[PDB]
Amino acid sequence: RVQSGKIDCGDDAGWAKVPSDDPGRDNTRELAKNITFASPYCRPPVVLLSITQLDVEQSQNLRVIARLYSVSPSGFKASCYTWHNTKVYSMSISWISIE
Amino acid sequence: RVQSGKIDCGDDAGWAKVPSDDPGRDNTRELAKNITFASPYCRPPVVLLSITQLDVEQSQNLRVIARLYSVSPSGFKASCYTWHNTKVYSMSISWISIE
Amino acid sequence: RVQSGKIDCGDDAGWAKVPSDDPGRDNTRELAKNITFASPYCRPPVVLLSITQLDVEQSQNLRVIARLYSVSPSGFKASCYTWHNTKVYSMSISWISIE
Amino acid sequence: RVQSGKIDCGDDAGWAKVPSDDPGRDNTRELAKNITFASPYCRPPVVLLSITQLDVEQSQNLRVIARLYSVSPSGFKASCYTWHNTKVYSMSISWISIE
Amino acid sequence: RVQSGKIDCGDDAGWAKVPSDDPGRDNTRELAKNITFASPYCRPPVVLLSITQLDVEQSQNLRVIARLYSVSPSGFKASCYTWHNTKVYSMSISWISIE
Amino acid sequence: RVQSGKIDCGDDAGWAKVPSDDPGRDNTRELAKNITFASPYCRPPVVLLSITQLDVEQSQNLRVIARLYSVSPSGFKASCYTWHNTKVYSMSISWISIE
Ligand SMILES: CC(=O)N[C@@H]1[C@@H](O)[C@@H](O)[C@@H](CO)O[C@@H]1O
Ligand SMILES: CC(=O)N[C@@H]1[C@@H](O)[C@@H](O)[C@@H](CO)O[C@@H]1O
Ligand SMILES: CC(=O)N[C@@H]1[C@@H](O)[C@@H](O)[C@@H](CO)O[C@@H]1O
Ligand SMILES: CC(=O)N[C@@H]1[C@@H](O)[C@@H](O)[C@@H](CO)O[C@@H]1O
Ligand SMILES: CC(=O)N[C@@H]1[C@@H](O)[C@@H](O)[C@@H](CO)O[C@@H]1O
Ligand SMILES: CC(=O)N[C@@H]1[C@@H](O)[C@@H](O)[C@@H](CO)O[C@@H]1O
Ligand SMILES: *[C@@H]1O[C@H](CO)[C@@H](O)[C@H](O)[C@H]1NC(C)=O
Ligand SMILES: *[C@@H]1O[C@H](CO)[C@@H](O)[C@H](O)[C@H]1NC(C)=O
Ligand SMILES: *[C@@H]1O[C@H](CO)[C@@H](O)[C@H](O)[C@H]1NC(C)=O
Ligand SMILES: *[C@@H]1O[C@H](CO)[C@@H](O)[C@H](O)[C@H]1NC(C)=O
Ligand SMILES: *[C@@H]1O[C@H](CO)[C@@H](O)[C@H](O)[C@H]1NC(C)=O
Ligand SMILES: *[C@@H]1O[C@H](CO)[C@@H](O)[C@H](O)[C@H]1NC(C)=O
Ligand SMILES: [Zn+2]
Ligand SMILES: [Zn+2]
Ligand SMILES: [Zn+2]
Ligand SMILES: [Zn+2]
Ligand SMILES: [Zn+2]
Ligand SMILES: [Zn+2]
Repeated sequence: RVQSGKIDCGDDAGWAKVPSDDPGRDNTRELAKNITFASPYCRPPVVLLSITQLDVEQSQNLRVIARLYSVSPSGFKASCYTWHNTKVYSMSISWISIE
Repeated sequence: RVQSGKIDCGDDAGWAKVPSDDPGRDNTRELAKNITFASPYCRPPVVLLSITQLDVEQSQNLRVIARLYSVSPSGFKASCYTWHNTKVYSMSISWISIE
Repeated sequence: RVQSGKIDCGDDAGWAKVPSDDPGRDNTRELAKNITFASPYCRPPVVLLSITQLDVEQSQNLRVIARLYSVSPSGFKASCYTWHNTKVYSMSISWISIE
Repeated sequence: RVQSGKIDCGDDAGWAKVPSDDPGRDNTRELAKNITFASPYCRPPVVLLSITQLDVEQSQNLRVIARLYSVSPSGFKASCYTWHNTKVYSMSISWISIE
Repeated sequence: RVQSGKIDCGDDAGWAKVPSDDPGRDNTRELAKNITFASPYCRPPVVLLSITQLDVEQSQNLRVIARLYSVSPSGFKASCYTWHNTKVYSMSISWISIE
Repeated sequence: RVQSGKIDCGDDAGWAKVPSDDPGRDNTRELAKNITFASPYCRPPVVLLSITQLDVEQSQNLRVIARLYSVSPSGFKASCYTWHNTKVYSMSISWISIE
């Protein structure tokens, strides 16, 4: 069984600063969301993320990650992530889960 | 059952102007395609879109959406979508459908 | 049955020049990877690729393709691909395979 | 998708005489039932029948068939079947359908 | 997901007398077994029973039922059942469960 | 994936005597068939057998087994089996295989 949805991260003025896990990256920032499946699994499904909306400032490099932090039978944690001097005006992630 | 394919939207000189559904966005433009499954379903499958080709002008912001408008047992409507002064030289969407 | 993973292509200083399959594109370059499933299929699965990390130079156009070259019951060939004067500092592809 | 149920044919005093399709068999008799799935398929499912109740007269040979006549996406035709001088006091068929 | 196994009820000298649920039947007797799946489901699977071994006394009528009492995500209750003056020397039930 | 079919064992005058695997049973006889799937699996499917035709002599006890000897990705070995002084005029086994 298969479910899908979309996460809208919005403008990065709304994202949280987080510690960087890469010493070559600073000003690491993200919008993390815990998603609850509209039907829990008995064991974690496979999840794939896709970036289906981007609005990014041209005067600075494009730096984006769609992160999948963890997955459980009832949902998952994912984030829109950026760093350094990138400005993201909007980013959305589509996802699918397959049992 | 699982199907996949790719939609090539090409250069936005070929896209249609459409009414904007967001008053903060103007010059909204898209390449819409109705895809017919190579095997109809009995009820709509789950569809996920992925942007697997982008060629975008660096002097203006990157603004892209891969839209899924609707899905039926025999196919779906999807578009490459941009707005304002972005120039897209090519954009392609890969898709998968899962019954 | 469903498998997934991620391919990290890294900085394009590490990519290979390849012959261009499009006369309108030069300096065609890619990082190709042959992935071996953590469980072989009896006939090729359906595979979808998603670009889940991009770090690209703003002073030149964004030009990226996530290519799926071929798929077999035991794995597939995919690449991160760019051309002309684009500079990619990092690119990663997430994939899912469904029997 | 998987469905199941049971057909109770009861005492053969209630069965219909039918033409014999085997010249070595006479007094061919059956209880035929058309079953409608509690959820139609798009193409015929695979159906298996199992005889899960028998009450048969010991003074004559045991002669029973559980017949599957035909199967469609929305149901199937099955019968309890006997012949010659057998007496069946009750017979029930359990079935399963798998898409 | 699909599991199967077999229940051997043996000689009815080993079966339990049970109250009859049919006033037309007396001396109702059965061998009931609670089966635990070799892998629990999240919600009850569909189960089908099949009588795959019978050794029955010819001087009395053949009277047998393979009963499915109940089914849960982790197993099911089934019995070999007879009544009146039938003698069963052995009876075995094969089963399959499909999620 | 799901396949089914039927094995017709016919009159036991055609069955082979086999060594008995039970010292309490003599004159052990069977009709063994190796079935080849109309589509090989990559690993053995689950198989269930059902006795869907019986014609047995009333003057001797009913003694029948539907045996599943072994199963492989491309087929299985099954038999109609009887013993002692039982006479089987016809026996047929229906089967289903589920990947
Ligand atoms: C300190 C920091 O975040 N540095 C970043 C580096 O991580 C990389 O993204 C580069 C190319 O875009 O831009 C900056 O140098
Ligand atoms: C009117 C219009 O389309 N305005 C756009 C806005 O929607 C947003 O995309 C922004 C950042 O890229 O660029 C412009 O201001
Ligand atoms: C020769 C070559 O690669 N030319 C490229 C062309 O293929 C297209 O990518 C364009 C817009 O970004 O940029 C350059 O003109
Ligand atoms: C004419 C007729 O039905 N004949 C039947 C034959 O078909 C077979 O069932 C046999 C053994 O039970 O009993 C009778 O001879
Ligand atoms: C009281 C009782 O169990 N009566 C049984 C009846 O239920 C039915 O099985 C019949 C034919 O075999 O044999 C007997 O009459
Ligand atoms: C030696 C032999 O096969 N003996 C059989 C025994 O196995 C059992 O089937 C019994 C009741 O039907 O009938 C005979 O005694
Ligand atoms: C969100 O749920 C995930 C489980 O997938 C857990 O790892 C994470 O820490 C949770 N955080 C919050 C604040 O809900
Ligand atoms: C395309 O098909 C979709 C159904 O998925 C429908 O909603 C849409 O309006 C159709 N448009 C055209 C012109 O085919
Ligand atoms: C990688 O494996 C693929 C099969 O999917 C094959 O087409 C390709 O040429 C192989 N190349 C290398 C050097 O392994
Ligand atoms: C019952 O439905 C079946 C289709 O599976 C058809 O073949 C059969 O003749 C029907 N008969 C009656 C009277 O409904
Ligand atoms: C066996 O388990 C079933 C559940 O499927 C329950 O209904 C039944 O009463 C149990 N009985 C015993 C004694 O275990
Ligand atoms: C039939 O094939 C089975 C494999 O399922 C094997 O065990 C058996 O011995 C074979 N016998 C014959 C003579 O084909
Ligand atoms: Zn800097
Ligand atoms: Zn502007
Ligand atoms: Zn140039
Ligand atoms: Zn006769
Ligand atoms: Zn009596
Ligand atoms: Zn004897």
